Amino acid sequence: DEYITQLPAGANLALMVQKVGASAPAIDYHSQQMALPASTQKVITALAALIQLGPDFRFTTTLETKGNVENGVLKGDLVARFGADPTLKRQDIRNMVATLKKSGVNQIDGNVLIDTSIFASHDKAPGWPWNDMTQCFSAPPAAAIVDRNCFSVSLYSAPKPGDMAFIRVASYYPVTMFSQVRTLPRGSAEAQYCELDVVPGDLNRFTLTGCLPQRSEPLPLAFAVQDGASYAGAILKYELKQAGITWSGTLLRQTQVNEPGTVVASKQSAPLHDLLKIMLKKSDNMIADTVFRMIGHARFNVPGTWRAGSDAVRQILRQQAGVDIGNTIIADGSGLSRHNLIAPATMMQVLQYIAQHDNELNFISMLPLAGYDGSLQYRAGLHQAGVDGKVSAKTGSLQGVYNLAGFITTASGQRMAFVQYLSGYAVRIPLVRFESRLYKDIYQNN
Ligand SMILES: *C(=O)[C@@H](NC(=O)/C(=C\CC)c1csc(N)n1)[C@@H]1NC(C(=O)OCOC(=O)C(C)(C)C)=C(COC(N)=O)CS1
Repeated sequence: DEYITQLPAGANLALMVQKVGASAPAIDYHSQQMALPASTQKVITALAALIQLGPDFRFTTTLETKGNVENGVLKGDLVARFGADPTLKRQDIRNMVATLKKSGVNQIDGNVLIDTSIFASHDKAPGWPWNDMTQCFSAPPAAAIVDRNCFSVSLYSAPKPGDMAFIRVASYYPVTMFSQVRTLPRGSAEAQYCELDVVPGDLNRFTLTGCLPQRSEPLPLAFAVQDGASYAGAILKYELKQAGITWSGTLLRQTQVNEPGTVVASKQSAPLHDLLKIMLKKSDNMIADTVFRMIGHARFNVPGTWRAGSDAVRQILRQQAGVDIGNTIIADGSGLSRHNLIAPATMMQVLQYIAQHDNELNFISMLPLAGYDGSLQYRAGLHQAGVDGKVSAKTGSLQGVYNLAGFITTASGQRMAFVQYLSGYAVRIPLVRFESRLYKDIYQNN
């Protein structure tokens, strides 16, 4: 009430603070008003994941044979069955292929199948901004992921202005780069409104367009792979050839559910509890979103889709956590989607459940701890409020958005849950002053 005055009038605050297990809140300010959660969405994802999949779930990738092996020759298909493992690396594919060879397969009399049947429909959630789709933080969290589905490129201006700027990319990235970038003389009138753009095409083609001012060093750029299956296929095909394995057929995608072949090689991710800790400490969208469609797959035994994920999380929260989210909209796991819409009061029910079951979930220890390595290592409001070491909370940050959801231990040692949904802060002083006062008050007055 007094605090709100610290913020620009352009800003929208919805805030709830409640003692763990209490029937009534200590602070309740527009707590039923629905807001964009951004990355605080990951709290709900983590909880739904632990309940549905459990802390010991591991993502799985396999090479399977369908057919008889005669004289080093597979009579049939090689199936590379991807499982949305966010942490799969090129070297892992190389290792599985080394294992395939070692098992006695030198030749495939058949097709190489890139099986993505674990998932179906689009690899991008509803409500994701189109313009972010080429950025690594928003890379499609496909069934087929290798080195996070992100690659990097160097863009060099041409020595003579008007000449085409040129692109260097490492041999080990199966992408196709084209440049239509005009190098501008220093001081060109064109430089103010001529954009430098990336335009993705089919089969992991990328075209760079527009203008680049003459510059002395290359411009480093990182892009998201748009077609994870094709990318993973191309890497597998490279690794097969290097290991001297030949095949007569072609690389085909397999999207339809099917019975597994004989598993000849496999890679499993770290256990889910480990991945959810990375996810919560780093706000890792890819772990959040692979987990999210995995939940739907697991709950309903269908290829995982965004809709299946949303229905499953809603159900898990209602039936296992006794939280009816009502009119909340859950669109993804990471909070990237602009369709995600939730009130502090609803997220409070989620936090209350977590605090009440924390000896079981080992959840709170996974959230960023204020003043320690993580997203809250130094958040000036919290530091100045004197609450380093006292707040465990998930951030949700965007231009003009400063969300915080989690727990604080007060001066008297009571634990309080809080949801701070604060947006349109297009107007780092008013925010600091608000949070310094607010968290200082909660800590010392409870
Ligand atoms: C959580 O909010 C995540 N990002 C988003 O949700 C975004 C939009 C959702 C509506 C978003 C749009 S554009 C963009 N880059 N993200 C993840 N959160 C963060 C992060 O912590 O926020 C950045 O600000 C901070 O670093 C502090 C919170 C001040 C510490 C991640 C870091 O950003 C990356 N790209 O450097 C991962 S994305």
